[PDB]
Amino acid sequence: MSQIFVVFSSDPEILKEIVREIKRQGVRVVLLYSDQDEKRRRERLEEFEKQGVDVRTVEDKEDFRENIREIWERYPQLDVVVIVTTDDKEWIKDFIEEAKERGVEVFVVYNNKDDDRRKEAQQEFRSDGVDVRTVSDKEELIEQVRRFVRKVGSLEHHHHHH
Repeated sequence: MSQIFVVFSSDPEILKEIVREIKRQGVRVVLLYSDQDEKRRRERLEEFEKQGVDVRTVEDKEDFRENIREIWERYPQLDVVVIVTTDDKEWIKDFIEEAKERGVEVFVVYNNKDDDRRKEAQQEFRSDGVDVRTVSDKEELIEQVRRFVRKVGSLEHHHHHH
């Protein structure tokens, strides 16, 4: 029943397009922003703050998983789309672990062109309630996000993955 949507992307220009769509659908967006400089980090995510976005800053893998606990403690409604600035399998992992401990279903959508290693990643992470979606484009990812709002905005409607 309870599903949460999460996106992993290395491209900030793709990330921004995902965020605006989420806002178009009248949905909340939890951006977990990771950058190599503190000053840069703020100047980057501030563009989202001023656009009405829920941005948390992350530096490490362990710092990532704790900001996820923020979400579980903030929004039981789960009408939130979480976005993380990376394509690392570690960061994909921690989100799944924390989620399983709360007994929630997670639909993961991440962008990375080499789908070959995505095949093993799917077999590795795809759990009972945790779904794995792989795309090599911006709009291919946008579709999954839009379809999310359309599935949760009425029922559970998990079955649609394609």
